[PDB]
Amino acid sequence: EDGTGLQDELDVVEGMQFDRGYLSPYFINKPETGAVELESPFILLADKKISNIREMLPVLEAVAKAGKPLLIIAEDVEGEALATLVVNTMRGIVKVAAVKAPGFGDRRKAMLQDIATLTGGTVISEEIGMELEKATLEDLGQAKRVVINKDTTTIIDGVGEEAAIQGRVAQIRQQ
Amino acid sequence: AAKDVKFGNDARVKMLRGVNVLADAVKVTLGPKGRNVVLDKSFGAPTITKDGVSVAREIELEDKFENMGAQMVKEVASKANDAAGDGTTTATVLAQAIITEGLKAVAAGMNPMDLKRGIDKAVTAAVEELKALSVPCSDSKAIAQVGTISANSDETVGKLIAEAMDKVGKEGVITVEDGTGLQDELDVVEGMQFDRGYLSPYFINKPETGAVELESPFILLADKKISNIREMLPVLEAVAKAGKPLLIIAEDVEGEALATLVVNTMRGIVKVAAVKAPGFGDRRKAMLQDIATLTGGTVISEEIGMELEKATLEDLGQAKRVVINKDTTTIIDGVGEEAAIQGRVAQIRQQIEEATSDYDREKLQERVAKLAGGVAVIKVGAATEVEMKEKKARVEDALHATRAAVEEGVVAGGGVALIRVASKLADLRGQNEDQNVGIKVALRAMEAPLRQIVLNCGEEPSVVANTVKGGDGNYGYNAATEEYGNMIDMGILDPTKVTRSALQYAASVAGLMITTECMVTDLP
Amino acid sequence: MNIRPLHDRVIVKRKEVETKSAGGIVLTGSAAAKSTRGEVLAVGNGRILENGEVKPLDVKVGDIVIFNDGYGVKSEKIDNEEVLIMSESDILAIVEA
Amino acid sequence: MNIRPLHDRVIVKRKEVETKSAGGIVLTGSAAAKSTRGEVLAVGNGRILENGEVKPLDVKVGDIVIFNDGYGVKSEKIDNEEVLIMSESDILAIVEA
Ligand SMILES: Nc1ncnc2c1ncn2[C@@H]1O[C@H](COP(=O)(O)OP(=O)(O)O)[C@@H](O)[C@H]1O
Ligand SMILES: [Mg+2]
Repeated sequence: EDGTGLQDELDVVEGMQFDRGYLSPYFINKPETGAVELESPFILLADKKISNIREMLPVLEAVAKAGKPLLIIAEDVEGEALATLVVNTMRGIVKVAAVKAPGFGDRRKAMLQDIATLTGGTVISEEIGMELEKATLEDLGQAKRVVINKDTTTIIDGVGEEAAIQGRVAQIRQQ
Repeated sequence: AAKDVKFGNDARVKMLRGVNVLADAVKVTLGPKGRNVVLDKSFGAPTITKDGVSVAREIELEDKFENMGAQMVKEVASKANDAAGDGTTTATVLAQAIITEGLKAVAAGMNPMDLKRGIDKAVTAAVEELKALSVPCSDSKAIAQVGTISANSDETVGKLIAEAMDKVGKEGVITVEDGTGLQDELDVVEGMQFDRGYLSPYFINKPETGAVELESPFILLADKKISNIREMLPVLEAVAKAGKPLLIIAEDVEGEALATLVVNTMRGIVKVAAVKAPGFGDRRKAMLQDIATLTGGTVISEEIGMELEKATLEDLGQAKRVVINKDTTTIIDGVGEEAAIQGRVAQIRQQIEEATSDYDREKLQERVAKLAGGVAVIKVGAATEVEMKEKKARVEDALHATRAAVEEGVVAGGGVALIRVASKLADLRGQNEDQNVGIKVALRAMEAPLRQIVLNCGEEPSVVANTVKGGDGNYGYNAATEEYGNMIDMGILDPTKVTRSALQYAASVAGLMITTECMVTDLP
Repeated sequence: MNIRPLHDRVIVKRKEVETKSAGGIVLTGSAAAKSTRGEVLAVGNGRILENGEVKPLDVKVGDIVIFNDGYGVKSEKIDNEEVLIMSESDILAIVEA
Repeated sequence: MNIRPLHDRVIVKRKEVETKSAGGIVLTGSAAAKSTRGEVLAVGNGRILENGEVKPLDVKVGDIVIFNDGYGVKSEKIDNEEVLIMSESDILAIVEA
């Protein structure tokens, strides 16, 4: 890429990263720049837009019981869910931030399984035998930390097994 | 489509001539005795300017190959402007000297790629030298000298600019506008101000001009427009209970709220005025948090955890007083703790260090200035509209030059700093002879800015240079007074940043340009 | 100034809308939804229809009730408070204990 | 705390929606449909229409019924559970055995 300075520079990226921003500017965990660092968060992958349909509470409350941060991946999140979310985070009930999926239907849907398997989580198949509140905290993936800014979301390390990691890579051989 | 191709010397000669035309037009505007260039426009009245970058932009050549040469040299002039906004004419001159000598080296049969490396290495060494020569610019008199020198030695310009930077502060925002009168005038604004008028013309507190002054008012910030949602009365009433004036900030206020409000203000029940937010939603919402924190108030989070009725009187921000007119709303001083004000500024540090630079930083700094600094506007006097253009343009160049001098320091003017550093680099050689010649070529090109100044003054460029070289340190020739002495004493200062940038940008384009073997262009 | 309802009309007041205690410790922000619970402020004479006797309402003042919020439910301001006016038929349930 | 219905109103709750046992062994997924089956949680006093004699409802508490989910069916949340409120007339059938 074109450099700002007159000097050549090298950048190395570790782990899974993608060009996604946060839908909740309000929730910043610590560093400024909209930076969010969640420690040992639960990761949620979904196939639908979230607005007026709040019904996912037992999944969200389950997270509250844990006392751990929640990372959300879905086609979109609107202000209704975000509004409840911002206040819940503000008082420390739950530390949760939501971001939009990778981008295009065949694009983001394809990249969701690997994110889920890498973090040991389960992708919510709206299409298949799964529903909005039908899914236990078990389903959510785990990572030691995540870095979120206005333009990008990064996962430090999702906890997943090598056989699953390698296996996802192995199915990639046809790809 | 179909192409016309030139190889070697024929290509370079055409390129050079194109460059020479561009540079010759640019050179006449360099120095105290520099002369104006007039740009023609079918749209209306022609523009006359001493600014080299503007002149460079307008030059295009009939010969396709010559045009190609001019277009490439055009960028150095334009790039220099982007960095410091000044020294663009000087940068073009360096490109002129470097290119001519470089091509001459190419003619000799030397490998231009090696020549380019020599030039590039020489440039790196020259840049390091400039930093050592650079001295801090802190006092008002030195700042005035750079402003005065930038504005083609106009003493009045330097005088006014120095007053403004000291007054507004280091992070303050200074702009320039045309003047109604024939005289130059400076306007300084303190506190939090924005270009927002009042929705209710009816509510005028004391001075007429749409002027509203509220004493110890409560400030309301909202994320919604109030049409039929008049409800919020317990909040308004709480203020009525308080007996204090109310200032309202929200996306919009309809006549329904205003109608009841007007009667309330006239008979003495409450004194309340409402104004629509800064402008665009991301921008208005972004500036609302600082307004609230500055005044000690709370922004109503319609979006998050707040409602129209829900909000106590204490939530509203407090200020000593505000000033409102049809075009603008100003707060004398919101009462907020110094730590919170500074804190908003502290979060702004990410905002300041932004990849965008142009546009984002200008607006950002304006917020910052309003938050803790000051804002200054300069009006320019002149009998006619075209005179005003020239005068105003130069003032901006001085403004950019002072900003550059403050941050990176200054070096002696008259091109003395480049010629003086050249003597230092007489010891620089590299990998092979072609590079050594390239290095040598750059050193010779350094001299040119000095001699153009003298040339424009009608005097022998070479004779003045010999005495200048003969001199020591800051010694040099003052073109305006037509005599030798200490350049610093004279008051002629070159910001280090413009001088450095000119050399760097000029050489980078020149190195690649001299290495061109073949040129491709469309047929006549 | 406490209102006297006219036969078969019951005056009740609505309780808090989407109270922040559903599903557990999760706070659900209001997203433009409304609640059917309230208390009976006043009881009318009874239902007049069919002349022979006036039947008293199967409700008493101060009860906590569940009702169907519909067109038949009217809103009035009492002592700068919100009160709803509806018939016995519109009240779906009684909350006891 | 439990619910006391307001005369002729019956409080019922639905069973499961499109349970995966239709046609035999095969599992048929949810196609965005609802179920008409329910149980009677509570019984109202009865019909108060025509003044004389308030007639008791034919349906006892704890029954399993089939009903017409029409306008006269309302939804209430009791102790964080979903319940339905409708009149006796809305209920179409009783599942006994
Ligand atoms: N009175 C002067 N005497 C000697 N040198 C001067 C005088 N005024 C300006 N200069 C020098 O000549 C340069 C060109 O002036 P300027 O018009 O501002 O060109 P830029 O547009 O700066 O190339 C200055 O940067 C400065 O070093
Ligand atoms: Mg200048």
